[PDB]
Amino acid sequence: PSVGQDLPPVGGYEPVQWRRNLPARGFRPLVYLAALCGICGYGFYRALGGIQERRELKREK
Amino acid sequence: PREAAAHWVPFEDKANMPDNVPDVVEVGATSAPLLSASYFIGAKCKPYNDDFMLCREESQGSGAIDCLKEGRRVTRCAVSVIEDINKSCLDEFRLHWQCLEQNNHQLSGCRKAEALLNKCVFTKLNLEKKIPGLRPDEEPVFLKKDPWIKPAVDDFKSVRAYAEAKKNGTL
Ligand SMILES: CCCCCCCCCCCC(=O)OC[C@H](COP(=O)(O)OCC[N+](C)(C)C)OC(=O)CCCCCCCCCCC
Ligand SMILES: CCCCCCCCCCCC(=O)OC[C@H](COP(=O)(O)OCC[N+](C)(C)C)OC(=O)CCCCCCCCCCC
Repeated sequence: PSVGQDLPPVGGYEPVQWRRNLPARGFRPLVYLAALCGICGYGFYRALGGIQERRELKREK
Repeated sequence: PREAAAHWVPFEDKANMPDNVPDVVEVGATSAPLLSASYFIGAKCKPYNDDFMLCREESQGSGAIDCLKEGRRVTRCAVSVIEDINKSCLDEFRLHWQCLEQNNHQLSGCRKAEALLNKCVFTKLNLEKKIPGLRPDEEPVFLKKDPWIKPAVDDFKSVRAYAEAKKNGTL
C-alpha cells in the first residue's frame, strides 16, 4: 500500500509560464528620431546664439 | 612684436629725458581702472589720439622722435579724464574695477556695476559710452536684457548697490 509519500494536489497545481515573455516596449522609432532632432536643434539654437553673443562681446573688448 | 624666449634677462636704464623735451606726467592707473575708463578716455580724447597715430603714419620710420609732442597731449588728456572720473565717481568707478579684477577682466561679468558707472559719468562728466561701427538694426551688447552670457557669481557689493539704486530711483 501507499502511505506517507509525496503526492500532488487534489486538483493539481495551476499552470506556470513557459512562453516567451518578451513584450515590445518603447515608442515608435520615428518618435525617438523626432525627439532626437528636436533636442539637437534646440541645442544648436542655444549654441549658435551664444557664439553670436560672444562675438558681440569680443567687439566690445 | 615677437616675445622673448630662451633665457631673456631684464635690464633697466639709469637715465633721464634730455632738456629738449618738456616734462609729461604719467598714467598711474592699472589694467582694471584703465579697462574701466577705456571708453571715456576714447570718448574725450578721440581727436588727440587720432592726431598722434596720424603723425605716426605721416612721417614714416622716424616715428618715435617726430611724434613726441602729441604723445605728450594724449597722455595728458587721458590723465585729465581719470582724475575727472576720480573726483566725481570714485566709489562706483572703484566698484566697477573691483568687479573687473575678478572674472578675468571680462566686461561680460560686470554689467550691474557698469550701469551705475555709465549713469554717473553720463550725468556728471557728460561722456557717453558708445560702440562705433555698429549700424542701426543692431543692439549694443551692454544694453541688452537677459544676455545669454551671464557671469558665474555676481559681485555682492554691486548687486547691493544696484538694488539700492532701484529703490532710490537713481537707475
Ligand atoms: C541622464 C540622461 C540620460 C537619460 C536616458 C535617455 C533618455 C530616456 C530615453 C529612453 C527612455 C524612454 O523615455 O522611453 C519611453 C518608453 C515608453 O514606452 P511605452 O509607451 O511604455 O511602451 C508600451 C509597450 N507595452 C504596451 C508593451 C507596455 O519606455 C519606457 O518608459 C520604459 C521605462 C524607461 C525608463 C527610463 C530609463 C532610466 C530610468 C530612470 C528614470 C529617469
Ligand atoms: C543644414 C541644416 C539646416 C537646418 C535649418 C533649420 C531652420 C531653423 C530656422 C530658425 C531660425 C532661428 O530662430 O534662429 C535663431 C537662433 C538664435 O538667433 P539670435 O541670436 O537670437 O538672433 C539675433 C539677431 N540679431 C543679432 C539681429 C539680434 O539662431 C540660430 O542659429 C538657431 C537656428 C535654429 C536651430 C537650427 C538648427 C540647425 C541644426 C543643423 C544640424 C544638422
